[PDB]
Amino acid sequence: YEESKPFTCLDGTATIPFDQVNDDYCDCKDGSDEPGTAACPNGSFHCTNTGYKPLYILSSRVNDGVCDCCDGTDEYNSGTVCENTCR
Amino acid sequence: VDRSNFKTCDESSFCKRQRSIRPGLSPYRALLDTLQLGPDALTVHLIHEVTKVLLVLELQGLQKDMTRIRIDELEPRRPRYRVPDVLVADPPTARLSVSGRDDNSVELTVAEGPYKIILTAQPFRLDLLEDRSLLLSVNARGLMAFEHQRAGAWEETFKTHSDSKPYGPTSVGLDFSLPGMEHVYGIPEHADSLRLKVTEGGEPYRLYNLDVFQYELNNPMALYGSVPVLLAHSFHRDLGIFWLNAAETWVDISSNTPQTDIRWMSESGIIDVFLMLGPSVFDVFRQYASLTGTQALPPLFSLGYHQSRWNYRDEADVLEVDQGFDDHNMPCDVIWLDIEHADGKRYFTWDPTRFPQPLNMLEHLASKRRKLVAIVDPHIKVDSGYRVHEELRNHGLYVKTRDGSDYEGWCWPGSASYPDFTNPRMRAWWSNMFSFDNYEGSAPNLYVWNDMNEPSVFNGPEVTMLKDAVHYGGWEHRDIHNIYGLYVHMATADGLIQRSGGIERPFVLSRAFFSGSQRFGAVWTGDNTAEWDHLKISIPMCLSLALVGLSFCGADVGGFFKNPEPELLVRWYQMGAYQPFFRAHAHLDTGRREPWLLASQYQDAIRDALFQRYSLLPFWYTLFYQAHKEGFPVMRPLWVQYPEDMSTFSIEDQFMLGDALLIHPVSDAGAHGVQVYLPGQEEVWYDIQSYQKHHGPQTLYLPVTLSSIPVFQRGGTIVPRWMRVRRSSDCMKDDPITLFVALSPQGTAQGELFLDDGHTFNYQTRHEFLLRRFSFSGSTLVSSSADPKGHLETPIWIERVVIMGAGKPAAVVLQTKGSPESRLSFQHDPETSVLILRKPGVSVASDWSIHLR
Ligand SMILES: N[C@H]1C[C@](O)(CO)[C@@H](O)[C@H](O)[C@H]1O
Ligand SMILES: [Ca+2]
Ligand SMILES: [Ca+2]
Repeated sequence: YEESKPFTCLDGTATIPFDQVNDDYCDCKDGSDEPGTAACPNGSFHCTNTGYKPLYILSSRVNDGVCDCCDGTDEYNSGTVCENTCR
Repeated sequence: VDRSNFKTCDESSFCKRQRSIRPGLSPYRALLDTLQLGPDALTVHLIHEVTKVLLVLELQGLQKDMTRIRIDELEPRRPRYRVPDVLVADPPTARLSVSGRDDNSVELTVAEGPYKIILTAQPFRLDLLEDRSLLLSVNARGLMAFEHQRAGAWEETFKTHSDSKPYGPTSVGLDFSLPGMEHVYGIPEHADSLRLKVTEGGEPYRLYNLDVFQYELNNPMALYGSVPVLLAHSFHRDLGIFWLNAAETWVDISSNTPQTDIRWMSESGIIDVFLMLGPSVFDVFRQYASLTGTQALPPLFSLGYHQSRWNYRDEADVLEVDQGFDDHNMPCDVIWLDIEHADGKRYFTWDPTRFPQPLNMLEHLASKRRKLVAIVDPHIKVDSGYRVHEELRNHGLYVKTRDGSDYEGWCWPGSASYPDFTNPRMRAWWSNMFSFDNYEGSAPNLYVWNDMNEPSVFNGPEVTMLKDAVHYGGWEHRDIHNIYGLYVHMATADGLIQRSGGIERPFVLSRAFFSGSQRFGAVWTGDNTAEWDHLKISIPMCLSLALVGLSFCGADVGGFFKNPEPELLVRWYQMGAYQPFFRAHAHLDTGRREPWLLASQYQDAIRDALFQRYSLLPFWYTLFYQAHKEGFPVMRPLWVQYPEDMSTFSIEDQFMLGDALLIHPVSDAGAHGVQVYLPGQEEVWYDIQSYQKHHGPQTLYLPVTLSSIPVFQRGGTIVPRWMRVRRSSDCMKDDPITLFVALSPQGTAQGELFLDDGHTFNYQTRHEFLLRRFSFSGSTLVSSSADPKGHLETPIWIERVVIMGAGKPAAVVLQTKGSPESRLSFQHDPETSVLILRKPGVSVASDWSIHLR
């Protein structure tokens, strides 16, 4: 048997274990370890927006109860259900 | 300001009569044969030696170490006014006992001691003691005055205004002596220093709710609100005087082994005064709160940032302001609509061109999880097409003149009438008017601003209502003036509650106020000016309101009048960020000053101030919960935390939030630094930006830049924060908490945290809330319940702990019920002695402990 590797922040800086990616705690000073959560103050969340142009939003707007992406994927656990409106 | 519009004491005939009586031998005498010790009170007749008028003294000892003194005519021609609806309950009395007697003296004991009251018969005098320590004297300088109702003392004129005064001179007055007291505080509202000045060489402080256009600083003119409560502080004791009178009142303060004398003079009503005997100032807080109630728990959103001006012009403007906050990464909870949103200043309406679809506007704001505030003033345009005016006329709910016609004055919509808010029928009508069917276009995220409720009357004497206007029950306006605004505030707050079926907590801002206004929402200091000295005076003005129970206080950020220079606006945002009510507002003729309209360096410093305020919302919320339950002020003078440090007795360029944070905002243009007094023997303070520790007592010189807000955390405290700043407080209220632990020199710290749903009464009707205690001692941080009754379903968890003043541990261990023992990673900066514990991950509702090995 053979195992697996860790994650390094895109700003060099530090390298964290792979279970600390998207674990809802900010570990990289550039926010790069939490692309899918609201944990980092300087992170970004990527709206694929498959039916329109893609968009980046602030990490603070992930699961804030407000629909920021037209595809609605920034709200996945907030109690706000966002409809797809990229049309 | 135009001073000639407002009476001096010499121009107030009852103030002139009363103030001409100078300290000397009082002609009043107690008739000890009439003494009657009753179930609740001691009643004894008083006699004026010359005029033979007979008065009744009602003297009561009260639970919680208070005394109540009431004096009224024995056989009056007509009943005098006694202030209703201010006291939350009939105060529980304590039994009085005659424990000593003379031929000129009776000594009374409250219950079984140690408080005693000595009644001297000739001349009339009262002394209050703890055991044999003299606390307070009443009528010691013989200034008691009680003008009995007889069959400029009568018909009187000021400028062009006539007061028919059909009952003639009826004023009442009384003096109080405070041995050992050199510092007194309170009786807002005045644009003056926190420590009240002696009035001997000038005017007395005036308590009369008045609309003072472009009011000026450092003077005793009456402003919009009146709280007749004075606090006296010394190294040894704290006392409070509560003069329960709703009529125009003047207050003289004189010095004299050190002793301060206080004299109250009111135009009508009875003498009704509460003596709150401490001994600590927090005892005085508790004593006053038991009388007039506590600060209403604000809905969480109302502690965020409010963006306002006169006026946002239409729905598109409101939505553009909303979007500008998000486009510029600035949090904001509420956008305000001033008087131009209505149809020609007909309140409860909407301008059909500029606000044609208010429900849609409110829906767009709700989708951003923001709120709106609409102004509703108590003057009603005289207009037969205006349904509100028609119903109030047809039901006889307006204030009336002596000839029985409805009073008509001038205000924003021109000729206007004034509902009689002292009439409970009017308040019930007003409250029902806020239902979603009556107030068409309103929605659950619309709240209310009551302005001009002194009431302001543009063509009236001193810009208010005629003295001889007639209210419910036949009382004159001179009798009720200072609680008119309170009633508007009360009836509006009740309307927001009832429109929700009794579920939603209200938010109402009011300009005029009285004792008890803390129960109904927020107040602010009115129309200030965009100048550096008005920035400075917001601290002592709100501090004076905090000491008398009104914790939800603020001043217009940036100044109402004129255009602030960018550096002043930045400093005002930093100042306002650490004051309870945090609203930017501006006059019709000012330039637009939404915070993203400035150059980037000023924007960044304002954004940083907004981020700090939002991160501290769990802290502000808990302080307001403590205010709501105990009656303790949120914003505090330094002498409240350090009653024995005499060098703090006058400080007003610094304040504290609770017991944990000391604030010294920069309040001078071009400042290179500030001088920060850090008090407390063996006390340490942490610079919350640099984590640098400082020992008290000292005056620290702190260099500052544009973005500096000098804030220090006290050792021995724990401050909770939401480090994930979002666009509004609704977005944040389920986010994880970070705990900031400031270690005392003994390695200890404590703090509380209140949580609920953020906006309903479920905390009180269903006990749906959490009150946590966090305590650190040894090397162990422990979370326990501070109120077991409180249970709440919430996803909030502890994501981080920051400990200031700690060494590097060898290991960090977490234990919580229901979980295995867990190990936490950590970071330690040896230069600053700051320990960061990574992701504890524990629910905020769970008991847990973290141990540093
Ligand atoms: N002067 C009053 C009236 C006002 O000018 C418009 O209603 C408002 O903007 C002020 O804040 C208030 O104090
Ligand atoms: Ca992480
Ligand atoms: Ca979102």
